[PDB]
Amino acid sequence: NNARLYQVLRGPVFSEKSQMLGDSLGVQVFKIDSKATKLEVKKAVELMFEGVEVLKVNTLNVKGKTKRFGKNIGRRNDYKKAYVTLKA
Amino acid sequence: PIVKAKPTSPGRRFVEKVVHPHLYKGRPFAALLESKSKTGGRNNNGRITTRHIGGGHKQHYRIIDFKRTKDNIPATVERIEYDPNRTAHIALLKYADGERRYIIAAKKQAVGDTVMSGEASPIRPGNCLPLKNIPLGTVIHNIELKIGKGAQMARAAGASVQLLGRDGIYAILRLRSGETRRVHVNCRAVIGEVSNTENNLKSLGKAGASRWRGIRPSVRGVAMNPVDHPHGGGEGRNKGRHPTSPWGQKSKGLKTRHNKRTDSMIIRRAKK
Amino acid sequence: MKRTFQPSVIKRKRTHGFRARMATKKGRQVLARRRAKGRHRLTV
RNA sequence: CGGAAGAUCAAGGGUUCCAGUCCAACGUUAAUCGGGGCUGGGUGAGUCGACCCCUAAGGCGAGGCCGAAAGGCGUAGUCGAUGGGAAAUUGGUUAAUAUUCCAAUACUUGUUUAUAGUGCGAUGGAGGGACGGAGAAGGUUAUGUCAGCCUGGCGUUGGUUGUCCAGGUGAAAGGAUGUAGGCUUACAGUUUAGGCAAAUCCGGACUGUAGGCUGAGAUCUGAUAGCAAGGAAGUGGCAAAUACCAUGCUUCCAGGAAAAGCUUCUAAGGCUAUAAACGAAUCGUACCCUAAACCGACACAGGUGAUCAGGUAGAGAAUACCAAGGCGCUUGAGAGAACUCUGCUGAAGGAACUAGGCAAAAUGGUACCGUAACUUCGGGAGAAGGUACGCUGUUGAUGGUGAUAGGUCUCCUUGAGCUUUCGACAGUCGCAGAUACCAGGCUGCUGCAACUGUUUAUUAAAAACACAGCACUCUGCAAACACGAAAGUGGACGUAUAGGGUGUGAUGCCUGCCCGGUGCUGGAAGGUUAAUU
Repeated sequence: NNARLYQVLRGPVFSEKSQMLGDSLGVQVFKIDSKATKLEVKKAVELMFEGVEVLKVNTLNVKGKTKRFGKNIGRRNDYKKAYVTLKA
Repeated sequence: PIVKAKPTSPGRRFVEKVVHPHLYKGRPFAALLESKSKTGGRNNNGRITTRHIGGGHKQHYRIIDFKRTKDNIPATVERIEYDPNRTAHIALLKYADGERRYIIAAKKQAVGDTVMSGEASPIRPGNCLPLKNIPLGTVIHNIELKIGKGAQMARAAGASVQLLGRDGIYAILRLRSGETRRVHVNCRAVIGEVSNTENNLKSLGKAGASRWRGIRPSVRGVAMNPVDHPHGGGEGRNKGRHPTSPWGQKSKGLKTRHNKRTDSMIIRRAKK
Repeated sequence: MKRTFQPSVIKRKRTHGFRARMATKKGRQVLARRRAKGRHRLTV
């Protein structure tokens, strides 16, 4: 439907990899739902940034790090991020 | 025949192998084959229920027609093959209608001859006949015990039975064990003696030749401790006890036959 | 020298795992006993 | 160090990976450093692997069988990889990912639409997939080495513009082609005791007519890529794998997975070509992995499967020195006693040591000569014991590859260049030429066990166990025997030339007497004898 595509993109990634990729290949890096396929991401980007056409989507699951605090051992959420290529 | 090996190695000094240059050097007929994995002499409980089994060479099962229910249809011996599942050789049959089967091979049976099954069949090695259509005194093998069940007795290399006579609806036979036996006259048998008559004549030569056949070493009971065998125990060498199996059963003459329903099918045995 | 543990994940989950416990009457008694003690680790 | 202490993984671990920052604790010392603390970043796939389809051992197992209960077994099935089943390589790029990103060039498999032609369809039938050990002769390549070519250099000390020195320099998958090899008569027709029914498909029986499949590598294309000093080269010889041809070939017995994918046939009742567009999900991907990250409580001298495999010598994956790459093993500084450990050398003697030549010393290579008792004729045997070995020059013989010519991935003769293996003669230097590392000590008598093997993980490796062979005995098949409570199993889809138990233990010569005891086998005249009545 069109009420599940609003929850596919969790937020853009701001890093040296994401900033270097944009300037050279114009590929947006996003943090996506833990259940979003490559098709859902493709259908979420083009609906929600009108005027762009996605060539490909490269997804990956990256695991959260164990960051201990105080007396406890705790881990960060795992998350999924996608590289999406837009038509030049 | 037998061929002694030259003593080029200590393991080859007493290797006397049986050699048959007339048996197929190719592969068995594919469709009459079945996968068959070793059991290590273990039952469905995973327990060793027969010792000294384990190892050996992988081998297929050849489906031997022990029944021979293709009567009045002639079959020609296509080839005589070696069988790893038994000591006897096996003849690849080629029935008129093209159906191919394996049977135990008679000693006097070559490639090209025709074999017959049924009641109106010639008395020649290979043919399968009911015991009433076989004249007395001929040498037979592949003896049936139940009607229609297939050959049970005299199926090993060199096996043969003497059809001594008839006393009604039974057929008096003299088995190679020396036991005279009556069998229903409607049961079938094959004419001739079983091939590979020089099998007992061989010599393995080395411990590894018995390992190739799936046989594991056997430890004498007097080489054990008393917690493992009744023969176990002793300072030095000693027997001390009457000979007995590891389960406590005499092994020097104790007769072990429990059947009381087949007791009337046995005429006598032989004393020597 | 070779030591006693020598881990294997498929072998661990197949002899001590959750589904291995639940496939026997006595394995379910193991799980019930871990739960009654309040253990945070039921199965390996 | 360099058959790793270098690289790629699997397992296992799980962020240890990269950067910035800090030095309390941790690191056997210090620490500004770290696999430590803290804060950020990092793992990109239709083609790699998993998942998926298929099955092995082995599980579970509608109904079924068995069992006080719990449960045990088992059919159809359904799971279960360590195996079978589709497909890409080169190069660049990040601090950290790369067959994933980017560039170039490919490949595999689907969906939808259209144009034609048109009998399609299986969980079933038949093919196929599909397989053992050893060995041998080749043909190759990866790779190496020299040469060519390009770019630099003219050398702190005699000489070095040359036949000099250094560095660099060889593009793959794929597509054409079809070679060295390997296999191999083809078609048509008639018909049918068979493949559980059916079948045009297989199998079987008859009648006429007379190169193909596979396949390394080379070649062409791919191919004006990329790659250094700021805009260069990029092609010839020789050598050569354990990798490929090759799941081949030849042999032997110990006789060599299964199932599916795939090709065909029909049973009940859409398919094949042509393209055009579109797609190929999800999970893993960092990093260690002969280890400081795994198993050993430790940053522990242990253990840990697979893959890659440079040079000079060398038979070699031994050994020595090096390459690429990676390290100096997380306390140092002194001194240079006894004593301890690990080594080197040792006058004269040479086992006098000692329980005992324990340890040490010694031998050690290749070729040729020569070699005893005894023997099962194989052996013993490398018995024992000798001689030669470096370098330089000349010279004889020889295998391979083959440019140039003479008579189309071709054939024949000649043979340049390179290379192989053997000799002879002459000279020459040293104490010493198998110069280093590496690398048998050998004999005589005698007990034991035939031998190869096995064993007390962690004080015993042996004469102990096993062993081929021998004997006795049991067992006629629902076999004896064994597991089990039984069902169900093994024995065995075996059948007395078989299977079990027991003893002995190759082989040669052999294996005497005793049946009183205790077993075992056979017999029943008599005596005694249970429940029961």
